[PDB]
Amino acid sequence: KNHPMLMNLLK
Amino acid sequence: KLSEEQQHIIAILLDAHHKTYDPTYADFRDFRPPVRMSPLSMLPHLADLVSYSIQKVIGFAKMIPGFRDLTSDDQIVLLKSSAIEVIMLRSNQSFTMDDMSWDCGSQDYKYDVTDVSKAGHTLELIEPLIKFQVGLKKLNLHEEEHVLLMAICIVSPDRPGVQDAKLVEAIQDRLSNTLQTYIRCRHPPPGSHQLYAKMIQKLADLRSLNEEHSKQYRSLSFQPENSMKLTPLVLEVFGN
Ligand SMILES: C=C1[C@H](O)CC(=C/C=C2\CCC[C@]3(C)[C@@H]([C@H](C)CC#C[C@H](O)C[C@]45C[C@H]6C[C@H](C[C@H](C6)C4)C5)CC[C@@H]23)C[C@H]1O
Repeated sequence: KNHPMLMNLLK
Repeated sequence: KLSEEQQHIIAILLDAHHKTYDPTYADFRDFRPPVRMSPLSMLPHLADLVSYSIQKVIGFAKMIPGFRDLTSDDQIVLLKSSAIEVIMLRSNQSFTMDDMSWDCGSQDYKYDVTDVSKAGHTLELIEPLIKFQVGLKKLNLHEEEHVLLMAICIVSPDRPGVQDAKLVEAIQDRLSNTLQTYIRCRHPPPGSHQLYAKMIQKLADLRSLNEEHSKQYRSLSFQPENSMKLTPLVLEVFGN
């Protein structure tokens, strides 16, 4: 499903 | 008796929590306003509070020593599964047994059972959460113990979907040993009595809370009218 927002918050 | 590395872990976690948890709750003014009188009048506000909290939990997690060194997929699995549990844990800081509510600085940002009921929850589902908060508050945790507990919750090697369980376990073990040593070295009796065991039991209690509250999330969000009131991050992290 991909988690673009979560991924960005982890950067 | 805390090793140099253990003191470092604690120092890092305290700094991480302080930068992701504002005890003044100033940002709450940016949320859609709470409405106390679609009968789910508090859904917009609590959805925003939870979405905001998810962002902060992720911010805390990324600072846990070693977490960012796990694969991105495992980081995602760990956060999706622990998010609601960590929000419950961190919320204990605002929770008060005075009147069984989460007091965030003002009447407008003071949430009780009725408020949660106005976000879709049945009173039956709310009760166990209140009981959990009371039990946790009574442990009178040092902030050091509080941040270690949240970190341990996040890096749990048994979450379904985790690929490198051994790596996740390696981090959790370092955190667990740090917590056990901290309690024995810095927590005076009688508050220290079986404290590690009691704390880990709270993590077990959270699995049950996660299961029941996640079922509620799925039921609530299944209705388009309700999902429309949520946020993009809530839908992504909790499901959509
Ligand atoms: C900055 C902080 C302050 O201490 C204030 C906080 C308080 C926490 C509270 C008080 C209000 C009710 C809270 C959200 C509890 C909620 C209702 C338990 C749950 C659940 C479902 O799976 C998710 C979900 C269902 C619906 C729609 C979305 C927002 C809200 C209502 C929660 C997602 C858990 C922690 C509680 C959160 C903390 O992060």
